[PDB]
Amino acid sequence: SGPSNTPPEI
Amino acid sequence: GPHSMRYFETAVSRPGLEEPRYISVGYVDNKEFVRFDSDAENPRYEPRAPWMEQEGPEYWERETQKAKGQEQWFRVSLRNLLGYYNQSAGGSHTLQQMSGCDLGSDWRLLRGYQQYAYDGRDYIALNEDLKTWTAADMAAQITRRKWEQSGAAEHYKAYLEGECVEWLHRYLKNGNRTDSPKAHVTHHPRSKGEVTLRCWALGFYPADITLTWQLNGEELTQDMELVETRPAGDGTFQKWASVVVPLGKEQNYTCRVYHEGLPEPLTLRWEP
Amino acid sequence: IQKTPQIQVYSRHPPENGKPNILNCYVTQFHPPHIEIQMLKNGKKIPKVEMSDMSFSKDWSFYILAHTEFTPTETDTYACRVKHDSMAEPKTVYWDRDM
Repeated sequence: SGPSNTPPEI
Repeated sequence: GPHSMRYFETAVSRPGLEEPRYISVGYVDNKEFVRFDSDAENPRYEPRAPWMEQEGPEYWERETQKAKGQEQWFRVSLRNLLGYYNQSAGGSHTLQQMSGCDLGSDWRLLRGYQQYAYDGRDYIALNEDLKTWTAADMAAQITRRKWEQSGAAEHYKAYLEGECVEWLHRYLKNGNRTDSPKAHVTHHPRSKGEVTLRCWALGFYPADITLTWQLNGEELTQDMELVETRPAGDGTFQKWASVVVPLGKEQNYTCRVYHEGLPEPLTLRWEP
Repeated sequence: IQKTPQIQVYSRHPPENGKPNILNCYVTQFHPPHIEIQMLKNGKKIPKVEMSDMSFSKDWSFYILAHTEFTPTETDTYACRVKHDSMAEPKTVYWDRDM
């Protein structure tokens, strides 16, 4: 099960 | 063994009004098991190993929804990166991500990973403590400042210690394996009274392997030629190693193949 | 930023003249991901060449496997030609059945 990136973005 | 899961993600911007292309690939123990590609007909996560075909459509829909989230987060990041490096917008850039966990034989987290690269170069990476970031770069300090202020490390830590680990386990139970190498040596002429001996290992899985040449019990690490392990295309691998020896002295050299599917390492010589 | 492709050309099975087989062109270690790969038989482009999906490695660099059906013979010559932005002009690597 993959990652779900949180804000803040880069 | 040292079990692992990885997700490898890439967004590549394109000139002329196109959305970036986003590809995500999941790996269990270095073998590809899922894949999402935004260029596809109806973009969704698809199974890439047989043992994923048991999952219900809820699994796919959920993963597919995450990917649409990542696609967007990647797209906004790319835009920001362009501004951080003072770059023009005619062009083509990449953002890559590596995420995952390493588990022990006891099913316990050994190490979690969270790394990014911009245009193929290290950008920012979560350290082994899972609380601090190492930024490789002037621009990546900007990013590091934001994520320290927001506590983003906590979010990634929770995913790596929890979900990543639990799902790796679930996938291993779902997937319960080696293929031993078949080895042989070939003989090849050279000039000036010399010969090449080549030790081949073929049809092996997993990819990890060691090949050594011996002269009278002493290892020839020095002048051994070695190719990078290569895929055969059928899910197995290939490798070879070679030494230049004097003509007529071939029987003095022994090849040894070390692979985890083998009862004992293989030991062999040139057999005319 | 540009990283130069490394190429191996080799068959899936041990080659026997006249027995059908698969010929592989394994292209690794490159950046950026856009690449053009051709497989050639006696200097001429081979049609219907299978191309794996794109992947990258732990060092961030991209790799790709191209393959095709082929029947080796004593005198048929095979190669793999790669166009990429890291090289001035295309790189051709010829199949050597001993390697």
